[PDB]
Amino acid sequence: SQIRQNYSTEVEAAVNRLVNLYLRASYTYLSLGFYFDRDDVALEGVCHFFCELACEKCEGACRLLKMQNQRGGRALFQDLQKPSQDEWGTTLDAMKAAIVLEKSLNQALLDLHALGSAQADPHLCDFLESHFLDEEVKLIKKMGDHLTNIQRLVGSQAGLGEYLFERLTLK
Amino acid sequence: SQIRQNYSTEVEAAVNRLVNLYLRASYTYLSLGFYFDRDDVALEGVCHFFCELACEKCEGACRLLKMQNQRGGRALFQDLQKPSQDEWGTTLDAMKAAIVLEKSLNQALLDLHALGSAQADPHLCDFLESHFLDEEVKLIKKMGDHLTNIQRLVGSQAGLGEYLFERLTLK
Amino acid sequence: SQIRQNYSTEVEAAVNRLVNLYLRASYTYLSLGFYFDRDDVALEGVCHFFCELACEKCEGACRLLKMQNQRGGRALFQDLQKPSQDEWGTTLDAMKAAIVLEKSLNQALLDLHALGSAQADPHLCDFLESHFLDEEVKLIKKMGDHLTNIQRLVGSQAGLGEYLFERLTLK
Amino acid sequence: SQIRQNYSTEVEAAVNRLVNLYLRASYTYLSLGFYFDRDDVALEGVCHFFCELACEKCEGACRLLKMQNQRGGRALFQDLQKPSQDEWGTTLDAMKAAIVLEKSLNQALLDLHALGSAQADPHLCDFLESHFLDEEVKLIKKMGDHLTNIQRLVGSQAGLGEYLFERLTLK
Ligand SMILES: [Au+]
Ligand SMILES: [Au+]
Ligand SMILES: [Au+]
Ligand SMILES: [Au+]
Ligand SMILES: [Au+]
Ligand SMILES: [Au+]
Ligand SMILES: [Au+]
Ligand SMILES: [Au+]
Ligand SMILES: [Au+]
Ligand SMILES: [Au+]
Ligand SMILES: [Au+]
Ligand SMILES: [Au+]
Ligand SMILES: [Au+]
Ligand SMILES: [Au+]
Ligand SMILES: [Au+]
Ligand SMILES: [Au+]
Ligand SMILES: [Au+]
Ligand SMILES: [Au+]
Ligand SMILES: [Au+]
Ligand SMILES: [Au+]
Ligand SMILES: [Au+]
Ligand SMILES: [Au+]
Ligand SMILES: [Au+]
Ligand SMILES: [Au+]
Ligand SMILES: [Au+]
Ligand SMILES: [Au+]
Ligand SMILES: [Au+]
Ligand SMILES: [Au+]
Ligand SMILES: [Au+]
Ligand SMILES: [Au+]
Ligand SMILES: [Au+]
Ligand SMILES: [Au+]
Ligand SMILES: [Au+]
Ligand SMILES: [Au+]
Ligand SMILES: [Au+]
Ligand SMILES: [Au+]
Ligand SMILES: [Au+]
Ligand SMILES: [Au+]
Ligand SMILES: [Au+]
Ligand SMILES: [Au+]
Ligand SMILES: [Au+]
Ligand SMILES: [Au+]
Ligand SMILES: [Au+]
Ligand SMILES: [Au+]
Ligand SMILES: [Au+]
Ligand SMILES: [Au+]
Ligand SMILES: [Au+]
Ligand SMILES: [Au+]
Ligand SMILES: [Cl-]
Ligand SMILES: [Cl-]
Ligand SMILES: [Cl-]
Ligand SMILES: [Cl-]
Ligand code: NA
Ligand code: NA
Ligand code: NA
Ligand code: NA
Repeated sequence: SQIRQNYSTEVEAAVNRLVNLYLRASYTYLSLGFYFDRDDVALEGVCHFFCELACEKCEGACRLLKMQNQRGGRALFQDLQKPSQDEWGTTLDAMKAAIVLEKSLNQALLDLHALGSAQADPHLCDFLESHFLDEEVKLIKKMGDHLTNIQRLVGSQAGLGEYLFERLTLK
Repeated sequence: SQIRQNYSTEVEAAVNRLVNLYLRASYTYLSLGFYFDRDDVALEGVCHFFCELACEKCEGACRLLKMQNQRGGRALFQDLQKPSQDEWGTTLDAMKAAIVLEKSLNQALLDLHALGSAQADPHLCDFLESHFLDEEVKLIKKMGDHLTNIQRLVGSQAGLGEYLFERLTLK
Repeated sequence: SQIRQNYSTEVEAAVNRLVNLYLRASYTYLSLGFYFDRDDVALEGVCHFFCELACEKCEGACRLLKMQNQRGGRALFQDLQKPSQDEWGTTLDAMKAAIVLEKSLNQALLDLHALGSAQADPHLCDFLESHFLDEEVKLIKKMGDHLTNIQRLVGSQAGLGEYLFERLTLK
Repeated sequence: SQIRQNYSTEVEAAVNRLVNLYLRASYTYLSLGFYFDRDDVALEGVCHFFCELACEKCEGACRLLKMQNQRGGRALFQDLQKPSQDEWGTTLDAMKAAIVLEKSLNQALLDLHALGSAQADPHLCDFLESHFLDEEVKLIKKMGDHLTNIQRLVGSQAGLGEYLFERLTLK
């Protein structure tokens, strides 16, 4: 490569894996969003929340690909694994699955920082800081806030709570 | 002092103590507001209500300091005691703590009027009338209204009531 | 905590201490600002400079608290120590006290970076970079510039110099 | 009188005396303002400051007269004594004379509150609160601030200080 400078093969491979995780997360959120659009589930605000996350994870993948090319790395695409469930249960079940997924992305980001730090690659570290580390923390906080409100609303009338959360928080 | 006129040392000291109470109230409301921002509490409207009160109590302290200087008194700052709790329980527990705090400020204001009246200091009495006595009564009425609505919403489904109050009153 | 990830108890405690330092700095600047509003000191531009810094340090504390909650840490408030003086002397004395205070905050920020680096916490390091390290350097440079101009203006006519600095720099 | 109610002859007389003090203060400020317009004094900002105060004291007299008529009292005008000096010395001498005059008005206002309180006349007390007590405190604070700045500027070059104060504060 004519442009590549201070860009380890280890970072290049890790960036390709992270693209694959972001795209699988996008696909998962696509599945979650259509599940909540089913006529027998019918929680529009839950569909909107997950379809917006599908878009944000795709954007994360696009950003990582653009950065791979800017550094002289080579994008390599793998199979995208189907999402872990076909049916996602309650809003609560789905928001718990989403926070597990987000913590796994966050761990992949922290693991890529550790690799970039070991490889002395400050451009990579700046890239993760600028577009990923804070966005992921902000999203996990919001999902935690959602899980607390959903859990509060379960009590004894679970249908009522699920309706009210969708109507008054996911508006 | 070249400007001081009809301004008792007793009033001067009482004004400094009242600044300390308003600043401690501001600090308490800061603590209450961040408690309701915790991911395991997550009541945004409750956070907004208390952070707005932190701002209003700071404004009260600033007004008292400005008046101290206008009369030729000397501002003296003491330690600000940490708030009375680290964790504030339910919205109900927190609004009860806030109305106790407000009644204690109101009593300090009435005590300062009594001192100003005994010292024949009509400028002080006009100052309290203009910026404090009515604002405190209006705030305590609002907190009473809130406590009545929260209490009505407890019934048997406490989580549901706490969510609905935050969503539909503290909007 | 449902959200906490890669957030050391050591960082959590250090963040709470830093909130306490920012709030004590805010309180110090409140004291400095009202001292310069005294009828026997009467330097309006000096009052405005310090009251603006009281606001900026409070903002620093609020930002640190918001970040504590975003990471799943728990805000813990301590007593706020009264400022180090009741009377602050000349503009020069006050700007020297302010630069000592600012260097002590800056050292606390650098100490928190060192802890975050030792704990491999890149989100913390990004947070300090984004809202604190450059703001503190920019402020200390401005205070140095002020101290140089004040020192130049002392010569033999100290009252004249103090008036002119307040009128023509702190405008 | 068809309208008079709860309006003591003692208050009525005190209001007429206070009109006479406000008008004499207006006349004094007229004298001060023209002195600073003399070609051999020539401090335009000092002239503007005192002529504005002549206008404000006249407004005070007009307000007291309007209130006398609203209560069914009878305005009685006396001779207006010429001002205490023909020549007013330095800006410092003049601002010292102005703060003495203002403290004497303020004492007359406090004395009228004491009389109104003894006569159980809450309308009078509200009138003084609304238009006089705070305005007088705010003015005496400003004059104190001015005296501090003038005193700072004397040092060894009194002409230079007097010029700079007029140019940069009384702008
Ligand atoms: Au959807
Ligand atoms: Au949707
Ligand atoms: Au969709
Ligand atoms: Au996409
Ligand atoms: Au996309
Ligand atoms: Au994409
Ligand atoms: Au794309
Ligand atoms: Au890194
Ligand atoms: Au790095
Ligand atoms: Au969520
Ligand atoms: Au959610
Ligand atoms: Au949401
Ligand atoms: Au808040
Ligand atoms: Au809030
Ligand atoms: Au807040
Ligand atoms: Au404040
Ligand atoms: Au404030
Ligand atoms: Au304040
Ligand atoms: Au303030
Ligand atoms: Au009173
Ligand atoms: Au009074
Ligand atoms: Au309330
Ligand atoms: Au409330
Ligand atoms: Au409310
Ligand atoms: Au100030
Ligand atoms: Au100021
Ligand atoms: Au201020
Ligand atoms: Au603040
Ligand atoms: Au603030
Ligand atoms: Au703050
Ligand atoms: Au704040
Ligand atoms: Au760091
Ligand atoms: Au770090
Ligand atoms: Au400075
Ligand atoms: Au400065
Ligand atoms: Au400046
Ligand atoms: Au004039
Ligand atoms: Au004039
Ligand atoms: Au004039
Ligand atoms: Au007039
Ligand atoms: Au007039
Ligand atoms: Au008049
Ligand atoms: Au008139
Ligand atoms: Au009165
Ligand atoms: Au009265
Ligand atoms: Au003045
Ligand atoms: Au003056
Ligand atoms: Au002035
Ligand atoms: Cl599979
Ligand atoms: Cl304590
Ligand atoms: Cl101490
Ligand atoms: Cl005479
Ligand atoms: Na290199
Ligand atoms: Na008096
Ligand atoms: Na971790
Ligand atoms: Na009567």
